[PDB]
Amino acid sequence: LKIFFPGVSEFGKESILFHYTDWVDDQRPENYREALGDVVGDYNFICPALEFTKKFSEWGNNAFFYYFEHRSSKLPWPEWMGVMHGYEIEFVFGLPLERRDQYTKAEEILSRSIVKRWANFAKYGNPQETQNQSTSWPVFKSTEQKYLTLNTESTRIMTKLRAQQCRFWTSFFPKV
Amino acid sequence: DIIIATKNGKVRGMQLTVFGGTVTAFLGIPYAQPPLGRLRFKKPQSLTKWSDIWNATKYANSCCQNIDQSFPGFHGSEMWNPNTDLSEDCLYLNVWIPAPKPKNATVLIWIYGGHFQTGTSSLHVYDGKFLARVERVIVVSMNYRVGALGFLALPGNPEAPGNMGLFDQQLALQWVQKNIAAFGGNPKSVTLFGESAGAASVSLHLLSPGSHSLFTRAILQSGSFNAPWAVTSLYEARNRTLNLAKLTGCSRENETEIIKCLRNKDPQEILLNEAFVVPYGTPLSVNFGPTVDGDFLTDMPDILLELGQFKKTQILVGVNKDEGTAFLVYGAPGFSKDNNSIITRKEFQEGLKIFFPGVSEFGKESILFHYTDWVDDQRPENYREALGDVVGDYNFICPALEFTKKFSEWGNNAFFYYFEHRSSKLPWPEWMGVMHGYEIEFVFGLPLERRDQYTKAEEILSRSIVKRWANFAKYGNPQETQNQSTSWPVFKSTEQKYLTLNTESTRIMTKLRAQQCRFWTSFFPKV
Amino acid sequence: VQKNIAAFGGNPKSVTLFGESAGAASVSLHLLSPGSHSLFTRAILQSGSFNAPWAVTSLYEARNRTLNLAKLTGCSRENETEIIKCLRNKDPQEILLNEAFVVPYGTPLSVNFGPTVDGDFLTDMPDILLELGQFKKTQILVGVNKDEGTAFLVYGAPGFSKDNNSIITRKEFQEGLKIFFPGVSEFGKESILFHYTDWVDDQRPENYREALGDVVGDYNFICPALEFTKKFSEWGNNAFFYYFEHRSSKLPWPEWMGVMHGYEIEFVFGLPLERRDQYTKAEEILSRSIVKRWANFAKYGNPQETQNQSTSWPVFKSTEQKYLTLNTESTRIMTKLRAQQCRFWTSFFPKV
Ligand SMILES: *[C@@H]1O[C@H](CO[C@H]2O[C@@H](C)[C@@H](O)[C@@H](O)[C@@H]2O)[C@@H](O[C@@H]2O[C@H](CO)[C@@H](O)[C@H](O)[C@H]2NC(C)=O)[C@H](O)[C@H]1NC(C)=O
Ligand SMILES: *[C@@H]1O[C@H](CO[C@H]2O[C@@H](C)[C@@H](O)[C@@H](O)[C@@H]2O)[C@@H](O[C@@H]2O[C@H](CO)[C@@H](O)[C@H](O)[C@H]2NC(C)=O)[C@H](O)[C@H]1NC(C)=O
Ligand SMILES: *[C@@H]1O[C@H](CO[C@H]2O[C@@H](C)[C@@H](O)[C@@H](O)[C@@H]2O)[C@@H](O[C@@H]2O[C@H](CO)[C@@H](O)[C@H](O)[C@H]2NC(C)=O)[C@H](O)[C@H]1NC(C)=O
Ligand SMILES: *[C@@H]1O[C@H](CO[C@H]2O[C@@H](C)[C@@H](O)[C@@H](O)[C@@H]2O)[C@@H](O[C@@H]2O[C@H](CO)[C@@H](O)[C@H](O)[C@H]2NC(C)=O)[C@H](O)[C@H]1NC(C)=O
Ligand SMILES: *[C@@H]1O[C@H](CO[C@H]2O[C@@H](C)[C@@H](O)[C@@H](O)[C@@H]2O)[C@@H](O)[C@H](O)[C@H]1NC(C)=O
Ligand SMILES: *[C@@H]1O[C@H](CO[C@H]2O[C@@H](C)[C@@H](O)[C@@H](O)[C@@H]2O)[C@@H](O)[C@H](O)[C@H]1NC(C)=O
Ligand SMILES: *[C@@H]1O[C@H](CO)[C@@H](O)[C@H](O)[C@H]1NC(C)=O
Ligand SMILES: *[C@@H]1O[C@H](CO)[C@@H](O)[C@H](O)[C@H]1NC(C)=O
Ligand SMILES: *[C@@H]1O[C@H](CO)[C@@H](O)[C@H](O)[C@H]1NC(C)=O
Ligand SMILES: *[C@@H]1O[C@H](CO)[C@@H](O)[C@H](O)[C@H]1NC(C)=O
Ligand SMILES: *[C@H]1O[C@H](CO)[C@@H](O)[C@H](O)[C@H]1NC(C)=O
Ligand SMILES: *[C@H]1O[C@H](CO)[C@@H](O)[C@H](O)[C@H]1NC(C)=O
Ligand SMILES: [Cl-]
Ligand SMILES: [Cl-]
Ligand SMILES: [Cl-]
Ligand SMILES: [Cl-]
Ligand SMILES: [Cl-]
Ligand SMILES: [Cl-]
Ligand SMILES: [Cl-]
Ligand SMILES: [Cl-]
Ligand SMILES: [Cl-]
Ligand SMILES: [Cl-]
Ligand SMILES: [Cl-]
Ligand SMILES: [F-]
Ligand SMILES: [K+]
Ligand SMILES: [K+]
Ligand SMILES: [K+]
Repeated sequence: LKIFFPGVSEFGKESILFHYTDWVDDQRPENYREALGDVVGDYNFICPALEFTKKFSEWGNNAFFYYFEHRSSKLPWPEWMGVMHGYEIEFVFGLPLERRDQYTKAEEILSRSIVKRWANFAKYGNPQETQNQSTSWPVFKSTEQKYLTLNTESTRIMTKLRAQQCRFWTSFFPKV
Repeated sequence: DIIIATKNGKVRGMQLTVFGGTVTAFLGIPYAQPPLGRLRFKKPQSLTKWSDIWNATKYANSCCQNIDQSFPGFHGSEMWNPNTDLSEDCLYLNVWIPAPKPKNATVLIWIYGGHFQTGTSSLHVYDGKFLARVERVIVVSMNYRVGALGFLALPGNPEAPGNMGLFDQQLALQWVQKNIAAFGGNPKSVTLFGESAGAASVSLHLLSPGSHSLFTRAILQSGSFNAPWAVTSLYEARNRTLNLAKLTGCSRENETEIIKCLRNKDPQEILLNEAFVVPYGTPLSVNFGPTVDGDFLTDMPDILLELGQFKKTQILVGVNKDEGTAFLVYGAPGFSKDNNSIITRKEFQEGLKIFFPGVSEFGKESILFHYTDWVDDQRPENYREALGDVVGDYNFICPALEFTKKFSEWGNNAFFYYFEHRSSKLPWPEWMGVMHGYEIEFVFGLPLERRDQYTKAEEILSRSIVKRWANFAKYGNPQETQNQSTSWPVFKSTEQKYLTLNTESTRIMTKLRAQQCRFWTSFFPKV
Repeated sequence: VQKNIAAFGGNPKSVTLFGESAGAASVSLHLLSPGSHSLFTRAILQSGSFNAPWAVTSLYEARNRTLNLAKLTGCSRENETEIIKCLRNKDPQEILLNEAFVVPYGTPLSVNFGPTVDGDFLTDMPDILLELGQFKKTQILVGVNKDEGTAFLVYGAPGFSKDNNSIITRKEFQEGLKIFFPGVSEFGKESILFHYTDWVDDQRPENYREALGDVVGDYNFICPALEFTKKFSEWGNNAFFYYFEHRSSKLPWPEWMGVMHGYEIEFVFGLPLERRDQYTKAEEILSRSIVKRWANFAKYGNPQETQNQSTSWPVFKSTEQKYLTLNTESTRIMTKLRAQQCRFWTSFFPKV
């Protein structure tokens, strides 16, 4: 935390450890490895993205939010790193559509689907895949805060991503 | 030394040490006349007063039943076989109360499953001492008649009117109304709970007028009476009573003549013949179960459900992630508990023949169409997974979801859970997942026992489920209010919010198995 | 009262409980106790509710204390009835003398022996009953005083005195927290100072004196009263909330103490209605008005003063959270008392 929150008061740093190290539970030897990743990702990316999305949509425009959760089968980084920063991109540009290229069948299908939704958003303002009996992407409203998950297995409509974590980053942390 | 005076006389119990505290157990209190001789196949009769201290210090006889001999020496299957002598003299119940003796405690009444052909209140996964200790509720459970001895029907005729095992359960609830205040319990605060056929039973007490005033609320784990296995048509029922007659050389036809012959026969002959009353059974067959008797059940239950004719109260309903797997190893080809069970297209089709015996060709193609549109790779376990899901969706999950909507549409609060944790002690192999029946040890709190092998995270899940169950019984609302828990939203058709139960993150989700149940619920009943 | 009050001219069907502090916490527990449901109609809670952190003893602390009392009186045994019987030989003084020491660290707010979950009067942890709507359904009237905390600062906070202005330092404030939050982790205590010492602004030499009073009053009285009021009203009953802000002109405590804990009471019982007695005219009028509203609440479930063109007392709803102020000058309808402070006490603090 000292590396990521250089100065940042002592109390600020204790706050983070308090919020993120109330274990459920066993120990669970990777507990602390997981917490630090989540701290860095929640503060820097996920909470500011969710706060942007609410504030924007409160002025009456349609907004769509996704939670990308597929780990590339070609990721050269090790497994504890999971679905890393930057590794949706090859999916959005369609590299798994190339058969010559090592990706799984199920990865081809996820890319084809993401490519379609991106394009429908650009052409028509609405990121649906309309033909292959796909899960319908609900708009984001503060209040409900529905988002769509992107993965090879089952895509889901979920609500209030990282609710408890972002209350901390967004309401309490800017104070310290 | 610790003795309680009931309406029918004194009963002695026994002290138990549980987590540094004490629970009083009254094991094996009789609740009806032994149903022997001229009383076989009749409704339970009420008990004559004893002067005596009746000694409720050991579990009592289980009811007569066929036993699962498919995997001898295997804990996975044998933990469900009866653990007391079998005997027609089996109408007994158990009471666990906390110590110190409570003032006006909520009562939880457990009704076991077993497809109405099997089961018993004395199994270690139904031991209520943990709930009494931890939540200070009183736990009661009863043995009720199963198989022909419990559900043989010749409708209208009181020698064998049908539904005797359900009247057994009823008569026990009656005993709680009349006697539980003597034990420190509140007859005005009773929640029924049960699993599988036990759950289907709870659902029928919601529909039976004679049961309306004998409980407050209800919990249904993996079962509801609209499951395709739960109610026997009046037609199938006579065909079966008549086939049983034939098989025992008891064919007559002053129909009371038949029943009387059947009362000379002894329990073994009856039990041996039960399996063959149907031309094709399945691993899910209920040869003898609930019927429309015009007594316990006044009309076809789907109709009562649909038209709002049931007790108005809160319900808590749930199912397990892999309800179907457990049944695949009792006759689907290419399945085994001792390997990974990768099956072929061809094995899947025969599998459907085993589970959907007749069932037209087109019906069976429908199922394969709905469930084998792959996403995608192949994925060698595709067909193994589809068959489990077929069996679980049809038999448990969709009927539970349809029950929950129809009930809640008449304006009561309903709560739905999707249980998704695999026990770390499960003796069945991994491809079987979160099997039918394996939430129960969590609900009764066995992981709260530290001596016992479960993980820390399993202890915490059990403590949390126990709390929510109890809050539901006492207050009609299954929240865990203190440990910053996920709030359990009510089920409404429209939203259809349910809660997931697992060790990692519990979630609010919507429309469980939406695409699968449209198929089972709207299209399949047509074929 | 149920059995005998009709003989005196009273209506057993129209009984309102009222009380202050622990008396108020008591009223709140009769709202939760089934044996009390049929022994009153309505309830008034002045500066107290059972969810205040001082009001209920855990089953654990309670045995530790009963056992410490045994030790201290040379009554340690352990056929536990043996303990009680020894304690009945002791005489009241020995018992009273020893009470203070049953806890390792008390505070000026310590309740050594108080309500517990007995499985009789109280069937479950009261927060749970509150949260799940298990209490008598009826109207409540709930309130607090502007300076609930000050009175306690002179029973052990350093740099405080009833005989001077009590300007304390940063350092005195921190030790003050040590006195009131005995253990309470270091981080918990820093949290409090962070929430309450972000100054607006000048310095303002009484800053730290004011913060400590507010800390004690917010944690112990005001936030638990507001949380009680929301949770209760969410189950559909009318609730009325007041913020009492008048300092008695006869208060013998000094001025920095303000509108202290306990000093609404003489107003509610009508002592300023006595002309012989030193109170101002404007104090007479405030008392006459409070007396009327209390009585209208008891008789009719609605604390209005209907004749003298008075400010109309709106019901409390979570969402709006309207409350009425009581003072001699202008009575006001205001919203969300102590909003920013209670978020801290109610959502963050129970975690630490
Ligand atoms: C209604 O009754 C008959 C009864 O048939 C059965 O006789 C029993 C004693 C038993 O041994 C059983 O195995 C036997 O089948 C059923 O008719 C039977 O149907 C099958 C399958 O189509 C035929 O091949 C049988 O030979 C035929 N038997 C006889 C004697 O006619 C009928 O299907 C059944 N329906 C039920 C129980 O739901
Ligand atoms: C998994 O096992 C099944 C189940 O039946 C078998 O139990 C095994 C442990 C095995 O040792 C075998 O001797 C026993 O019969 C296998 O299904 C069987 O497959 C065989 C040939 O392998 C067929 O000819 C049988 O009809 C069929 N038997 C039964 C009783 O249904 C299954 O093939 C095997 N699958 C694996 C290893 O993936
Ligand atoms: C639960 O019980 C013990 C009891 O300790 C106390 O003994 C009493 C008779 C009394 O005189 C009291 O002053 C004394 O502390 C508590 O353990 C104590 O904790 C303190 C502070 O950490 C230690 O420094 C003491 O020496 C220790 N005493 C002993 C004898 O072990 C415990 O904290 C308590 N908890 C409660 C009452 O909430
Ligand atoms: C206000 O008074 C306090 C309280 O204690 C004191 O009472 C005073 C009226 C005074 O006459 C004094 O003799 C008596 O102790 C003062 O706190 C004290 O400050 C002294 C030095 O002034 C410290 O050394 C003491 O530890 C502390 N005493 C106690 C008992 O807590 C306080 O300083 C004073 N403040 C003013 C005038 O603003
Ligand atoms: C025990 O409580 C009785 C009523 O309590 C229940 O009220 C029901 C309607 C239902 O809500 C339950 O869940 C409640 O707990 C009361 O009438 C009895 O007098 C009480 N008996 C005692 C204290 O001995
Ligand atoms: C006295 O009044 C009795 C009822 O009056 C009360 O009704 C309650 C429900 C409650 O609203 C109170 O605040 C009401 O004042 C009545 O039944 C008695 O008969 C009366 N007794 C007499 C006149 O002697
Ligand atoms: C959907 O259908 C087929 C797979 O059967 C696929 O080849 C096609 O490109 C898919 N389209 C999209 C947008 O995913
Ligand atoms: C019942 O159990 C106790 C054993 O503790 C015994 O003393 C009592 O008389 C027994 N009654 C029997 C065996 O009938
Ligand atoms: C919640 O808190 C603690 C774990 O810190 C646990 O021991 C307690 O029993 C829990 N209660 C419930 C209902 O889960
Ligand atoms: C209101 O009117 C007069 C003051 O003009 C006063 O004497 C009377 O008692 C007042 N009533 C109340 C309820 O305040
Ligand atoms: C056939 O026999 C009985 C004698 O048990 C007789 O009363 C009646 O005539 C017939 N049965 C019925 C059920 O009516
Ligand atoms: C210890 O002593 C009492 C006698 O007062 C006796 O009845 C019992 O065995 C023990 N106490 C309790 C509370 O059971
Ligand atoms: Cl999809
Ligand atoms: Cl939600
Ligand atoms: Cl133990
Ligand atoms: Cl799933
Ligand atoms: Cl084919
Ligand atoms: Cl949770
Ligand atoms: Cl949805
Ligand atoms: Cl103020
Ligand atoms: Cl400092
Ligand atoms: Cl006014
Ligand atoms: Cl406002
Ligand atoms: F079952
Ligand atoms: K999350
Ligand atoms: K699903
Ligand atoms: K304020």
